[PDB]
Amino acid sequence: RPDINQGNYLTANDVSKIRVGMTQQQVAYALGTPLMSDPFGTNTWFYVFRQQPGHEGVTQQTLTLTFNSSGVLTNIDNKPALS
Amino acid sequence: LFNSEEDVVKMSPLPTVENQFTPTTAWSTSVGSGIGNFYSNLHPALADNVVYAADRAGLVKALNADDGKEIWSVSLAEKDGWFSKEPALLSGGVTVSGGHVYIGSEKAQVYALNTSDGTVAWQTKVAGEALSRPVVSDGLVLIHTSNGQLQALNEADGAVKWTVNLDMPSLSLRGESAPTTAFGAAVVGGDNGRVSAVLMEQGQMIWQQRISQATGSTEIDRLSDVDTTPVVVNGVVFALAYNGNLTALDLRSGQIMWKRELGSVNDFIVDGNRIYLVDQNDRVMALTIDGGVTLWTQSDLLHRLLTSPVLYNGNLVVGDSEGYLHWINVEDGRFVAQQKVDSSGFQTEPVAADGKLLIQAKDGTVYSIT
Amino acid sequence: VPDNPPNEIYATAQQKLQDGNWRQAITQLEALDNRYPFGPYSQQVQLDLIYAYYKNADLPLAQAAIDRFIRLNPTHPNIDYVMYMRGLTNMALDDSALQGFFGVDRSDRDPQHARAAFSDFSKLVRGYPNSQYTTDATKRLVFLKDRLAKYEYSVAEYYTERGAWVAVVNRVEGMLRDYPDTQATRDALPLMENAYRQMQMNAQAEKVAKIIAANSSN
Amino acid sequence: FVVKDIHFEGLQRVAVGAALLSMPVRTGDTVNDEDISNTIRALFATGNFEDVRVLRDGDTLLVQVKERPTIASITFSGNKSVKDDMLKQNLEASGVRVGESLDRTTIADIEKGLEDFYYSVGKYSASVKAVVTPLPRNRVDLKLVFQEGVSAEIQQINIVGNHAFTTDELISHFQLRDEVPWWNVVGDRKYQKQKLAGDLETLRSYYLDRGYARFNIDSTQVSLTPDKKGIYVTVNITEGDQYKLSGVEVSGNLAGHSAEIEQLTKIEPGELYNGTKVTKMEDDIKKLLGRYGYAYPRVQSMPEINDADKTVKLRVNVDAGNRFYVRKIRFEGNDTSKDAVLRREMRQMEGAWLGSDLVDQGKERLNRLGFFETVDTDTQRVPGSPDQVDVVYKVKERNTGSFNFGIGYGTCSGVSFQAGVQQDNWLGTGYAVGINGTKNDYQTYAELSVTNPYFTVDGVSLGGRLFYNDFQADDADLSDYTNKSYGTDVTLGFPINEYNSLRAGLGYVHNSLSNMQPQVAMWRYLYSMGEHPSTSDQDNSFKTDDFTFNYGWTYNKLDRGYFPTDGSRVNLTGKVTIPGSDNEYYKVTLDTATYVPIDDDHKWVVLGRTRWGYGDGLGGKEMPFYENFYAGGSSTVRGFQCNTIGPKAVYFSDDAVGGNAMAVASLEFITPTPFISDKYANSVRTSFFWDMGTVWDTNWDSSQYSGYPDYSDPSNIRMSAGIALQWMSPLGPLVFSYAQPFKKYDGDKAEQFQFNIGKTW
Amino acid sequence: RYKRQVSGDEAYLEAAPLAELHAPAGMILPVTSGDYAIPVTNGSGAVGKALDIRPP
Repeated sequence: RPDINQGNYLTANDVSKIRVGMTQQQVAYALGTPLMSDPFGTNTWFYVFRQQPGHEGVTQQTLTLTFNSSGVLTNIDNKPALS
Repeated sequence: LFNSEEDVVKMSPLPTVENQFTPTTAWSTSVGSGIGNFYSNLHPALADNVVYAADRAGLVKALNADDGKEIWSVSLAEKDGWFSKEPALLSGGVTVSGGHVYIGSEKAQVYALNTSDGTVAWQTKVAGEALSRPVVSDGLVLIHTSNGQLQALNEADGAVKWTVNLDMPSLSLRGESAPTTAFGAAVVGGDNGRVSAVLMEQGQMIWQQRISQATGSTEIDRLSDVDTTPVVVNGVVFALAYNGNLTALDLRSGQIMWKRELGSVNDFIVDGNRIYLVDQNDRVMALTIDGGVTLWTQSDLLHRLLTSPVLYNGNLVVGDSEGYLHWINVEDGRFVAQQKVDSSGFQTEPVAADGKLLIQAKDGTVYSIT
Repeated sequence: VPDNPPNEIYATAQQKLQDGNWRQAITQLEALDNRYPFGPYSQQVQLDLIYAYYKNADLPLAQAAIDRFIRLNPTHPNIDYVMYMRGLTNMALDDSALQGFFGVDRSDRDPQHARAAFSDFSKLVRGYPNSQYTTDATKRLVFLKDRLAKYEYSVAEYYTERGAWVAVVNRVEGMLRDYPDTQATRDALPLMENAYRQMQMNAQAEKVAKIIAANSSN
Repeated sequence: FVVKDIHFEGLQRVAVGAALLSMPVRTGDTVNDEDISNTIRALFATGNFEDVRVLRDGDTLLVQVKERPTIASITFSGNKSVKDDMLKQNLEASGVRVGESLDRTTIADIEKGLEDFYYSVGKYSASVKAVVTPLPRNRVDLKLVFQEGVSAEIQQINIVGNHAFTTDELISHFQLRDEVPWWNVVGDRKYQKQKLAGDLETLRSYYLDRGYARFNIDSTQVSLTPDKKGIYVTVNITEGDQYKLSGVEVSGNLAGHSAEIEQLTKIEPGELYNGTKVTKMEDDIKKLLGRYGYAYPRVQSMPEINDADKTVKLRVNVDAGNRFYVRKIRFEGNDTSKDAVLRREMRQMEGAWLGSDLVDQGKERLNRLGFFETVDTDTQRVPGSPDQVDVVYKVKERNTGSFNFGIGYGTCSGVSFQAGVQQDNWLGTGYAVGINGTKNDYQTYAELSVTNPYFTVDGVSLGGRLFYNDFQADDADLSDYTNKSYGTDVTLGFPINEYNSLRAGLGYVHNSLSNMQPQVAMWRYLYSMGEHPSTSDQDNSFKTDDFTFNYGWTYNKLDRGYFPTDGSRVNLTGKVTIPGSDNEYYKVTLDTATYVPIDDDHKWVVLGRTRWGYGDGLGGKEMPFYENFYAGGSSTVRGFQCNTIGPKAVYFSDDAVGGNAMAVASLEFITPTPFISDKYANSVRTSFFWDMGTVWDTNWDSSQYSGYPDYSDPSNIRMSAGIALQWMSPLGPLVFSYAQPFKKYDGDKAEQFQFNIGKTW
Repeated sequence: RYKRQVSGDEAYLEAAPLAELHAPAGMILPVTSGDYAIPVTNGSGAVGKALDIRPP
């Protein structure tokens, strides 16, 4: 019988800590490092919190940050649960 | 399968004999379970027209001086029920000064039993295993133990009076000894090459001395480095060592006067102006009193596990592992007679006193010789 | 082994090497190493010892002697040969069994030996680029890069099968970073496109489908 | 001053350039009066030259020096317990190996180092001697003649100072031993160094588990006999008085989990203080903090002893480090196993938070796979980023194939051989193949098995089997018939709670009956199948082919695999034939075994075994007799003969044919051994038992054979009582039993003494 | 075991060439490291089963 975790970790309190206009590495100071990034040129970051234990289905708190070429944050998107 | 793999080290057979004498075993009395296949110092003892033995199960006999029948038999085990019998492990010496013998143990006990009807006078506890010879000195039973605690007990109460703590290495070749008395000065063999000498009364360490040469990495020379038993002659004391130096020490100072590179873990004897000792390799030599020049070096019994010499009627008597006494003379060192006694062997001291020799076997059998 | 003046023993060593039997030749070369170690032609003896070790499947002694030769002689005039010998000794060590005949592919075992062989042949082809060992070395390199990329594709396959959907993204991204021109990556982009859909991150599935559709079929 | 020329005399193997660049003075430079002292010191510091003899003047610096020779071969002999390879490692660690120049001095140090290694293995009286053989071109042959002597043994392991326990009890849990008899495999009388340091913690864990808290080991001592054979071990203790646990208290960077952690460290008041409860609580807080998502949780636990009322106060301090993520798992060392094999045994998935115990669970599962000799986990750090961690599992494998063999003896199986080949990595893919063959008095069984323990990745296993079976029933105390059969099985199996295992499968079988003696109960079934022979002679035959369907459930929750003391085991096996064959039957069997303790140290156990079985035919065709049930003899109800309870055959007597309904209930009472000493009294299990069994037919009719005892009445319950012993000998497992039938019926046999030596067959 | 001679000898094994990956308009490929680059070479040595490996 399985048990799997996937992705980064959030605490539902750290999401109340970032601000619109946060400089670089301070989201890495509080949320930690990103685990999967977008490599194809657009400087943006992802955060996934996937976990599905004991035949109970999946759950997720997909978080998306899109940044600037300078390093200042531009836009966030906080999906509470998958559709 | 284990016999063909593990190889025999070394042995030497029995020599020939021209008797001139006939040893006749007069006593032939057993005591019980016997001391078994365990190395100890549990030898019988002679007292006033009476002999005393032990059994390493808890049994202590009491016999005659010329006949060989019991006069009181006492067990010292702790029996609880019909389904169990816990052994008491009597493995000290056996000795008697004031009408009550002292017997050591392995469970930190020193029993003290009277002469006429054997009962416990007192019973106390020492800091560890007490495998030594109890010895009296103005009262004051002086027990050496296997934790380096030279403890002292009184007579009518069994109370600890003082305690000196010695040192101890990792490996020891049966670190134990027996104290020796000289004008209220107790000389004591240690456990790591240190002969000590304390006062009798309160426990002040007067001086120390090192008489064993150490030329190893604490696992070749100090694979084993232990002394066994001092004895005192006029002024100067003599002491042995395993794989070391037979030396001679002054009483007040303890200066290294003269040495011989030798080795032993057994007793010796200083009667007259001679010294008779037994090597580790059973080379029974004989040395002078002060010179240490070898008088004779008769050694035919190499690797036969001899026990100890005595002085029965101007002749040294040794033991063996195959039950044979190997009577030798003194002025030449050549043999005199041989005698089959037992099919068990000896690891205990033969005891010769009051014109009587007697010896315990490895099966709990006491013999006397003529 | 008998003893002679060393030129005759080197002669019969070359004679034993000539007929293709190797198990006797290694003994004579060791006898040359023992009886007259610092003789005037020990270099050919050591190189023929390397060749006998390689041609008679004695790989750890080959590695020991080849590191001894790379220690003792840093600037020998034929150092390209012993570099190529260490390269072949690494790459032939990768199989080390009989599994290639029975029908099972071997591109799932330990890949460290191919990495050591790549690290050797890189220095070979970029250090002595006009020797007589280069053209086979580039072919061994272009085989070894594909054999290395098949390992990462065949672990991303298993993590797709298990359901650890962040790990397949973080492996196929590494495959597109390090081996961007092999055959395994263009067969591994459907794994990434299927993996991005099960996280409902549809902003990149169109990107992976664009990077698939702009390419050819295979 | 300069020297015109340097003359060197005696340099043959070393180079002139080597000797000139070794020493700081060269051929004809500005010199001094140090070159005499330099040629003393320089040629004796490289370790290549025996002697020097120098002279200096205004013309020639004239040196005579011979070279130290070079080793040709390092040879050994007489090494009994030691082999040559680790002797070569000890030589290479000692400083002299092949390709080295000796100095004709340090051979005593090599003999001393061999003495130290023989002290390390545990042989004290050894003696080695080096033999030097000259050879030209400066060569030495080196021989080491050995005399190992005698090994060491342990006489007694004595403990002094204990009061509230006994000295012959604490040795039973010890790794070391002092006595071992000739009927036990409890261990060996060998001594090792680190076993003592590992066993002192076992003694400390025994004393720290029953309420003793101020317990403190003072001193340990290892002595040995003057004949270098016996070793005496003595450890001191100092027993303290008992204690109780009063209250607990937590503190630390708890990450907002006060109510979460408080429900775990809270226990009831007034209990005996433990050493397993505190460590299980500590590891449980570690596991909970890992399961939230923290990586390296540190937890300390210190007591404070209040001896005024025999209480203790337990402080526990947590520490939560910052989290960590696994970016790449990597396996370096698997030479022949596929990488898809070694990744289904990892409970830490790549791209997740780092559980500090899940890595250890993966290490334990890799050890439990049995293909690998040793495993090694590690942890590195990717440079630059602070919280990304790789994890490397290094493995060193083993020769996977095997060759097993076993003999055994019974009271109703006779001699028994078990042989075969078993391979657990067929070409290193996960598959397991095997050819097995067993033989006893009556049943000869030759099977071939091929299985894959991961059909999918979620633990589902698939297996296939081809089996040949010879059954000569006259040896097994039944009415005579010869049955030869062969078939194939294909089965699944997948776990559902890591305790309950389910299985389901198909199978084809072909059975041939011949040399079949006539009777009534066989021939009613033969009438119902239609093929009726004549009743006269013992010459008949029957063939059949069946398609089957098997299903099974297994509950296995026991506290151990050998000599259990707690739990249950319930097995349920059902078989149905599917339409398309000759015989149409169905069978269901059930086995329950329960172990319940009543004491505290788990040494007084009550055991129960129930064993149930039903079966019947379909559509009018009766269930065939060669799948009957047999109960009696060393497995269900001890005391009777092998397979002899139930209905009796009628020739046209006093022999058994079995039936199709079985009920057996046995109650055992496990007691400690009452006669053997308590040093090793935990490897012999003694029990009393009271057994009931019954086997009865259903399709028998009493009206048509009314001169005979009724067999459709399950009222004649067979009862028995007996005494059983069970231990492990050097010949294998042994079980002894003495029963006494005290409620039996007409037509049964008695066998008062009954045993099984070796394997269960 | 003793089947190491198959790769121990000069048994030739060849595979597909390498093609540079294309790029769709509107984005960019990820930046390559360069640890596994194969430089362009000229000349023509021997290939498998035609190359001497006897040292000079």
